[PDB]
Amino acid sequence: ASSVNELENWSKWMQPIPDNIPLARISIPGTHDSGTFKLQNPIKQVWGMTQEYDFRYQMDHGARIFDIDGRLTDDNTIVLHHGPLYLYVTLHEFINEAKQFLKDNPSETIIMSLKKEYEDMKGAEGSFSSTFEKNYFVDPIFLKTEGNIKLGDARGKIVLLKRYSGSNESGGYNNFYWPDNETFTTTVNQNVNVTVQDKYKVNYDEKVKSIKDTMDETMNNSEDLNHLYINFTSLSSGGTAWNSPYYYASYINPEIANDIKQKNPTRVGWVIQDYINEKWSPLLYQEVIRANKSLI
Amino acid sequence: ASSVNELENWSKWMQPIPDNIPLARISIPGTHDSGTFKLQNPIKQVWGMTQEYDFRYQMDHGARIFDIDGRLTDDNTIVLHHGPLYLYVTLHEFINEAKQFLKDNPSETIIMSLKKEYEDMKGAEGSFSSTFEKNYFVDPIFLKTEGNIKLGDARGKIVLLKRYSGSNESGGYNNFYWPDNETFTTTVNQNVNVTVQDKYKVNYDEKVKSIKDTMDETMNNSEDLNHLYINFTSLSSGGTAWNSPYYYASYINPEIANDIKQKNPTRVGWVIQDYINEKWSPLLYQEVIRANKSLI
Ligand SMILES: [Ca+2]
Ligand SMILES: [Ca+2]
Ligand SMILES: [Ca+2]
Ligand SMILES: [Ca+2]
Repeated sequence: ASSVNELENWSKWMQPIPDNIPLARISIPGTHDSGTFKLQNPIKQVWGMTQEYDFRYQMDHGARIFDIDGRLTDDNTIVLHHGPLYLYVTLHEFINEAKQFLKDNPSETIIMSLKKEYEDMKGAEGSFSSTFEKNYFVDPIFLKTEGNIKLGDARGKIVLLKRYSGSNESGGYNNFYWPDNETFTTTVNQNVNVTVQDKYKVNYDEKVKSIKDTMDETMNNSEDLNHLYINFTSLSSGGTAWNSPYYYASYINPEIANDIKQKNPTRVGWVIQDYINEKWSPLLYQEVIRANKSLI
Repeated sequence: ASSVNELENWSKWMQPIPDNIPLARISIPGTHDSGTFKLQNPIKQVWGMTQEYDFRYQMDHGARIFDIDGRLTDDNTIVLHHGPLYLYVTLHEFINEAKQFLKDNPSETIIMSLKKEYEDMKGAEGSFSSTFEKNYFVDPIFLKTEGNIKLGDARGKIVLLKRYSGSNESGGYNNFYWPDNETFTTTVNQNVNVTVQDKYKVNYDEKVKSIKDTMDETMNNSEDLNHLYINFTSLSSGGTAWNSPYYYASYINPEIANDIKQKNPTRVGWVIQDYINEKWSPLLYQEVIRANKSLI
């Protein structure tokens, strides 16, 4: 079954996309700081909450990229954090949720970005990477091949986007440089390069221009099949005020979504957003999925 | 039996290397001040601890060279010291650990340096050298032959690297001069030369560059079967923490490990490191063993 109306099933939108196309080329909705949805204290919320619904909701709304920040415990486990804040979620919980979704929707893949967010607990004998790789990554749900990863190889599996140093097991997208608060271009592996727009902590107007600038580059470069474009629409908190990630997203999400809706581009990139919800109308993740109609 | 995968064991990694290869040609992880793992006092650890796990752990993580420093006691026994610090370990204990490992893994060899670390306890009978050679070295676990020692003669035995004066018994590698805090080249016996890099007490940048320079040379001189390369990654203590052996090691170990990973050399030498452990993230000892692929 390969038809344009199939992009409309948000829990199965990758089904009609040809198996031979690189993940890089697909336009894919992502969630920024995916595991922050359990946070309750409004002071903790205004500073570090980026999502209000759990992993399965994010996935059934079309998100296929997950921004997972981890801290290594004294127990050979990894739990999720946002800066110093313990989220109330462990890495194993994320992986179980992803496995359950992939079992229900085996046409899909889940891309998991994994970053060391906070310093290791004092009793930990292993490194963040040996501990992840020995205790979690060994599961056959994780794709262990590399190059310019294709959709066909990814279906039914989790594809790692490594953001931690010292990996010793092949698989997914290699760790690459990653300067703070910039738009940058580098190499991922022999077959892949990457441009990332990740200017968190600029003012609203610079943010919106940066999102659009990088989106223009990816539209104008729609046939560059081994070039990843990762575009974060999320902006960090001004704290106590009218400048929370929530407040920014309530304007940024529908603005970028309308731009896409109106331009009807053939490629928009991996667009990683705060607050996936059905609240603000032109829906960003929907418009992003719809930019794949030229691949069917 | 006979493939490069057998380098992954690492209780048995010497097994696939041909017997007629001189030990000098093999790339071999060693541990610096091997006996210091029992130290508990924080002041003492800061100044004098270089390892945190026992001898068998070291061997089971691939170390085959051991830096033993001893002191002759009241009872004509040799106990291990780090300068004035009594460690809580004797020569007999190291030798018995080595025997058990070699019984369990008879394809391997253990190379042991012995040095006089502190003056004899005044109550003691002869000299350090005469007590060692008469009470310990006479055991047939110690190889008594010399020249450019081959792996085939070394298997199932201890190969001594003599760092004491006054030797009266043949076997292993002769004492040779050894200028302080320098990298230098000399002769060991009629059949072997040595380059040693042992700049303890130099700034971090000069240390990292000295390590690489010596390693660059050894990887360029891969067919030089006549020539031993001993490269110490260890740096001495500043009063610490923040300039501990542990502190320096946390950065040096993974940095050199990654340098080797990236360069894929066919020879890197006898690499003697602080803190053999699983704490930091690409593993120095593993990357040195892996550099033996060309020999198989
Ligand atoms: Ca984060
Ligand atoms: Ca390209
Ligand atoms: Ca010593
Ligand atoms: Ca030579």
